[PDB]
Amino acid sequence: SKAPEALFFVQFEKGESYFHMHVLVETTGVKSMVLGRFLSQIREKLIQRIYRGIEPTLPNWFAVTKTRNG
DNA sequence: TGGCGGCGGTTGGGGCTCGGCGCTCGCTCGCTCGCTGGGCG
Repeated sequence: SKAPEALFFVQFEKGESYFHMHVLVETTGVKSMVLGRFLSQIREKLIQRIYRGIEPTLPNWFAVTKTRNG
């Protein structure tokens, strides 16, 4: 985003039977139409670095909450 | 000259019905916004 001075909020919780989080990032420098590409790039960077090639099996392991269900 | 007993209709009420309006889920597709690749040569 080229903007280290930005507000955020993270919260680690426990779902019904799996751990999850609720990260929040400001929209400064990142519009809505570009959020998808940045999220996909961050997802691709996560693998082959933090997990060392291995990928998780839990569906929706890294996405963004959408307005409508679909 | 005399009265005491049952049978077809109801006729609104509980119920099915077809419609309206109202909402709530899948699909979409011109647009956008990057990422990168022969070629410059």
